[PDB]
Amino acid sequence: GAISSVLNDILSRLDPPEAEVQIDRLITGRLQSLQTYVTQQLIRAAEIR
Amino acid sequence: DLCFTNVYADSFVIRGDEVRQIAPGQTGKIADYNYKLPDDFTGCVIAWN
Repeated sequence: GAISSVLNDILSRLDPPEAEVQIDRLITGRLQSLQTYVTQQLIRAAEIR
Repeated sequence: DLCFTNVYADSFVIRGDEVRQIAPGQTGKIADYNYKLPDDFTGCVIAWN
């Protein structure tokens, strides 16, 4: 949902208060990738165990 | 209906066309060089002709 996937593009192109929302979309989005990766690894940890 | 540790009233006068420059993280002549309002401004802004 951000204007760009790169952090520097948001901080450089957009203003600070506009970056607070756009950078948060990358944070909230990428945190789900970690939560999904960690969740799958714990699930695979049960299979390998 | 709430208490506060300290309340500071910054008193100054501006023109009518300059009222839009005073805001969180807003640019302008009186905003960027005289009084830049912080992004986490938890205070109040009052105006009167």
